[PDB]
Amino acid sequence: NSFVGLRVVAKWSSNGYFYSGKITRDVGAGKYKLLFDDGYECDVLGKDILLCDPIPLDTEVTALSEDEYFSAGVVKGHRKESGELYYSIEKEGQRKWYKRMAVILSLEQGNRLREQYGLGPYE
Repeated sequence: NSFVGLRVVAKWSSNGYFYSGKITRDVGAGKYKLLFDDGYECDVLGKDILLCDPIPLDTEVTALSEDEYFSAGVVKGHRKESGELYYSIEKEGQRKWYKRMAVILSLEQGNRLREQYGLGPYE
C-alpha cells in the first residue's frame, strides 16, 4: 500500500501556474488516476497532475485574486476529510481556510519541491 489516495496539483501545459487535484488510484510509472478537488476525473502522466502535499508548510503561495495579478499568503496547516477539504492560507494577518482551488502556486514554488516532494517523478 502507498499513496494511491494522494493530494494533487493540476497543470495541463507548463504555463507557469498549477491548480488543485486529488488521486483515486496510481496508474503505472510516472502516472496518477485522479479526480479534481471539484470533480473532474481522468488518468494522466504525472508531471501535469501529481503527488503533492501540495506545497511546503512555510509557503508564501498565491491566493485566488486575478489571473496574472493574484496576491500571496502562507500555507501553514492543512487537512483533507472524506468529502471536505481545507487548506489554511495565512493571509492579511489572519487564516483563510479554503478547499485547495482558492490557492494556486507557480512553477518555481513547485520546482524547489519537484525533486523532493512531487512536481516531477518522470521526465
